[PDB]
Amino acid sequence: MSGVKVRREDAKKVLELLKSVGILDGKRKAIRDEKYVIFPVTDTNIAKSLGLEVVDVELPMRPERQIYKNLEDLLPREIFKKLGRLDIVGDIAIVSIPDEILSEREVIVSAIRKLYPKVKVIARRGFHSGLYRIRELEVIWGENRLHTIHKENGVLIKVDLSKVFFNPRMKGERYRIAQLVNDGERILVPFAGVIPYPLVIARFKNVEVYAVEINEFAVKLAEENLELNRDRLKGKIKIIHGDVFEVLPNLPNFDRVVSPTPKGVDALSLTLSKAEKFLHYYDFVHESEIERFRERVLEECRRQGKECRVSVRKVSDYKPHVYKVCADVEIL
RNA sequence: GCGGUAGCUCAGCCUGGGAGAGCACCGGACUGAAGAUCCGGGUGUCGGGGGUUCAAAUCCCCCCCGC
Ligand SMILES: Nc1ncnc2c1ncn2[C@@H]1O[C@H](CSCC[C@H](N)C(=O)O)[C@@H](O)[C@H]1O
Repeated sequence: MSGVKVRREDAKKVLELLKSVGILDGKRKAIRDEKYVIFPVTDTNIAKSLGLEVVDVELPMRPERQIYKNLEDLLPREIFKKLGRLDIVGDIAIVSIPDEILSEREVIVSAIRKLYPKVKVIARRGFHSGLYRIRELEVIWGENRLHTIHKENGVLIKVDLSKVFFNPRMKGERYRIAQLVNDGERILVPFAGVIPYPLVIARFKNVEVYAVEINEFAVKLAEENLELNRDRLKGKIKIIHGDVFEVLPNLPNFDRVVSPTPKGVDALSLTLSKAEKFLHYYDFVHESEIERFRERVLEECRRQGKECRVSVRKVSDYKPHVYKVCADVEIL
């Protein structure tokens, strides 16, 4: 808590000098008069070593909204070590609050609302289980609801996280798939959920996309999502309520197939059977098996009489040494 | 009348002086369950131009783009 006195004509030069060495105090705020300007500094010793006049005065603390804080900043060391990455989906804030530390859950709550004020629901995070891949979520703060509208890559996505699968992070993958698509192709997305992949693909390109999903409430909020985005999309989307393994054999074929396969499911043969130009097949593979995974894909390609180039890439960390991966199959 | 800030979603603007958050993305680590977790990295024309000022993301004017 101390300051720098500089002539107003030199105020800017001193300012960026202090930035250059790095002793300007961002927590406080600078006072000025017609004669001089005072800048708060972190260390006076290097201020005088640079040869500046150093003064001790009370400078106003800045509003907290203007102080750069992270989630580690506002939490004791121990329970931050225990946490617990934060993910925000619309109005819901989802975090993994470990079981040892739930008393500081309430302290945790404050931090999140100090970090994100516009969020109305804070929920504790479990795992994905069952066959709709719904994740275990319980609300530790706020409005007792698990549904909200979420913005991603320019689209609106209605999600009730207690009845459907949705992961915000896959936004990255979605944009990238959206970029591989070319205008005019017909695309099939099995296991489409609340159609985030359709909505993003059609958001950035003029295509027709078929979406197949089995969860009836997921098709409900896919409907509502398409209504929500009707004036936003360049392409067209059609939603099919059904089982992929029953629905797909009766559909026509598609330029590109994007299969976010559910954990444990083998849809490689079917989805590849419905593709002529591109298949993007997601799977869960341990690192040391990744190359074998590729051979499996190549095997299936030649079982269908297709000539393909196959490249598999890591998409995300699923569990220790296991990655969510995608096989890009280019059919010739 | 509002809104345009990192790749996405957004704080910061009232009342001028640190380019920030979460996630994405890149690199690395981690044996049973895990759509995880750990460590490192900011990748920016604050839509653009002008004005006031020692100094503009912030205040004023004009232009562009979407409700
Ligand atoms: N046999 C089947 N037919 C159609 N959909 C299925 C299915 N088995 C599971 N699903 C659905 O496929 C989804 C897998 S997770 C959803 C992924 C979605 N594309 C997204 O990125 O959000 C789940 O919603 C699940 O309900």
